Amino acid sequence: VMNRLILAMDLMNRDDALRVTGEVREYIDTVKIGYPLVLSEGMDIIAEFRKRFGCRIIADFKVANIPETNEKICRATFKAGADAIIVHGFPGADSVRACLNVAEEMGREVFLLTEMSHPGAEMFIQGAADEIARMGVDLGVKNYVGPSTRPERLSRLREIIGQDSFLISPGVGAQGGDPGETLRFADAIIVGRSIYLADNPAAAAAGIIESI
Amino acid sequence: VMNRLILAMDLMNRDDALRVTGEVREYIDTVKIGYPLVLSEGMDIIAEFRKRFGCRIIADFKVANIPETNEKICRATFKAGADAIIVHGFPGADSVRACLNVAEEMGREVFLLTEMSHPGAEMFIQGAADEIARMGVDLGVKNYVGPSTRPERLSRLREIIGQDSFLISPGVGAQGGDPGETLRFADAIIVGRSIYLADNPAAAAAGIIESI
Ligand SMILES: O=c1cnn([C@@H]2O[C@H](COP(=O)(O)O)[C@@H](O)[C@H]2O)c(=O)[nH]1
Ligand SMILES: O=c1cnn([C@@H]2O[C@H](COP(=O)(O)O)[C@@H](O)[C@H]2O)c(=O)[nH]1
Ligand SMILES: [Cl-]
Ligand SMILES: [Cl-]
Repeated sequence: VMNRLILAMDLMNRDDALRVTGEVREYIDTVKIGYPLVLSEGMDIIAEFRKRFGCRIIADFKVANIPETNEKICRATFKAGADAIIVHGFPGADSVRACLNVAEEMGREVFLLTEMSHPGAEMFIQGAADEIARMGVDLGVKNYVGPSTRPERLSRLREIIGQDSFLISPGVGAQGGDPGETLRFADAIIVGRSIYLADNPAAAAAGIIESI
Repeated sequence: VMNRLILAMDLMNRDDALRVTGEVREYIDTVKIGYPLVLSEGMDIIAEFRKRFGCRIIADFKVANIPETNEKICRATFKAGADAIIVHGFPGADSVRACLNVAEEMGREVFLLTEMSHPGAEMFIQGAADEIARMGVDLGVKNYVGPSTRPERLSRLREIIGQDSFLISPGVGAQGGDPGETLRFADAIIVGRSIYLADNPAAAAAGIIESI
């Protein structure tokens, strides 16, 4: 939310992750935490970040299992304090609905990943992306993830989900995406390495914000 | 959190509540919602505020029932999207523990109210307040509520809970409490009428912030 910039905190060491996140906190109030950090330091890192930085946490768990397993993963994730969870849409509607049901029970949110940003996404995901986005609309999904690396696809996704849906977008910086162009369609950009591997993370974040 | 100022949104009409909260959002990112608004507009107002303003929501429900009923109230409140719930400590440890158990299950927080700010608090609550605070410490409570109207009591409460516990304090402005003096002991101040009944809520909030 703050500055339309979400930090992707993929460092795998608690000390380095806490250092960088603290250094850029004045520029970002929303942190995306994924498996590189959680599998290395434990799920308790989510509540620690939430408390220490007063930031919202999106768990990038790319949930992609059968309904029953998806339900268990979402429950454990929200118990850990996550505000939202990112879920793949490719496994189908029943799998997404399972996540939505738990989010409803726990007062949390689901973000539906429709198209990925890397080269390999063109093989199978891109061809199903429009239909995955329409499925999200039909299921009542209001939060989506789309690719910074393909603004024409981000535009098409925005067209399907409408202006009221919230859209966040990774692939900015390291993967080649541009902050400003991405924000023509997405509500917020996700940035990882361009900030956390920088010699001065705060200066990198400030620079991105200034560019937009 | 933002500016150490929490808005107590006790207007009873959705339109007025949304107007004032939006007007002061640049100064406050945390809103306390209680029964005056919830009983008038419904529990869905919590998720609406959270989404529309991107603010944290503390549900001031003064939970004060037997354990079994407290569990049900906390579950419904967190399902509605609240980030935290304020609970009375006077009904005893089992009643507080029930709230803590649900907060743990749902990845949320409990704030323990130890002493109230109004005149009547001197009759029964004040005499039990130190023991209620010690009970909170023994139960692992890390968030507390104490009175702006009695800074000497707020100091005593801070002494019992320690410097690492988070303490918020209502009674600022309308009830007579002072922002700066209260912040000598509390981490954040709660302000309702001084802001929401002001001719210019944003100017009132800005003034409080400037005074501290
Ligand atoms: O299609 C997607 C979905 N998610 N992410 C994630 O967003 C972050 C982007 O990081 P980066 O800025 O370092 O490339 C990483 O956590 C990555 O797993 C992508 O990069 N692409
Ligand atoms: O001891 C307490 C506990 N809670 N509150 C609550 O905090 C808010 C303070 O509002 P005010 O600034 O308008 O007096 C109101 O919602 C009120 O119920 C108090 O005032 N005193
Ligand atoms: Cl990814
Ligand atoms: Cl009260």
